[PDB]
Amino acid sequence: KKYKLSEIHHLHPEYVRVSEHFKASMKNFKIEKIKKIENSELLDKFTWKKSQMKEEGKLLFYATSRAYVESICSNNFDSFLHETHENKYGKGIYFAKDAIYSHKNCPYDAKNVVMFVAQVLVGKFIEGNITYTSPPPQFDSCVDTRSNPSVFVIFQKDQVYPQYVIEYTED
Repeated sequence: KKYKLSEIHHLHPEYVRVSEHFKASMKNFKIEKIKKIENSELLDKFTWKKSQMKEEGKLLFYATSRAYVESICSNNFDSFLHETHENKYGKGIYFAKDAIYSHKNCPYDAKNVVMFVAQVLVGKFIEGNITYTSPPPQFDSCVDTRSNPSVFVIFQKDQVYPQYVIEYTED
């Protein structure tokens, strides 16, 4: 097993911060649990890539089925296996600035949905294009818009570290 998941108590400061970030857009919802992911092999790849890119992680959202938790936590997000978003901005993994975007676009029954939070290295971004299977040269990600970027399309696993899994329900 490549990873460990650990529940964070709801009064721990790390839970509070993750919850505030989620609730910034997820108004009508309560958090049932937050677990932190540790996977040293994924973390080491991400740390190296961050240094290479000259970038800092940003926490972005990714809604999926509970069925994929073990796979993502051990092997990272995979465009082919995982991605449900329509190809609007390129054939990569679609991360959201706002949790509600990932929530409302997820195709799974609410009883199956979990919200990942991932550290993502976005680097230099450009508007995406449906014909892109990688960003243009000198860009590291694609977006919906450069002036209000709210979806980030990532084409390499080492730009991502799965960090938290959030279980939530309507409230």
